[PDB]
Amino acid sequence: TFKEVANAVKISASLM
Amino acid sequence: ADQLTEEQIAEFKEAFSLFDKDGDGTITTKELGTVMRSLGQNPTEAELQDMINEVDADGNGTIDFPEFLTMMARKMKDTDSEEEIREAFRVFDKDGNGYISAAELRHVMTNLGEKLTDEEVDEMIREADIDGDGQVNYEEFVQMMTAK
Repeated sequence: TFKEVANAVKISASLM
Repeated sequence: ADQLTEEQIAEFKEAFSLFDKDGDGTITTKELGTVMRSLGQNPTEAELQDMINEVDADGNGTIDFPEFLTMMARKMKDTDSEEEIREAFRVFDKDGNGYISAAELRHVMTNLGEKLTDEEVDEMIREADIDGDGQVNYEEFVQMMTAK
């Protein structure tokens, strides 16, 4: 999903 | 008082359902390390054991519901704007030429633990495309963050 998934892919900003 | 926007409470448990394939609230340490691989990076299998190990307070072997955001907690000290935006944008757009590619989420989302073809992503890209062009520009996906 383009709308909801944003919070899913954005959780990679801590370790990366 | 109880609800402001159903997306920030209902769709959050919709986001957890994206990683946790078992539905019990636990994912393999192989997946979480794959967060880098969405950026077209390297999988941190051994290092996420260094994070699963510390977050598995209820010791699931895997990871539980409450201790999930704690790994993000350490680095969650003052978030950036466009840097945090690109950490989802170039991470999402496999090409990045004003439009986002169709077969990208089947590439990325598959890497995020849900193995599917462009077909399943097509409904995922259609949501970003009101004109049904099968690809995502800066303006449509942008809208998705002002409304995550």
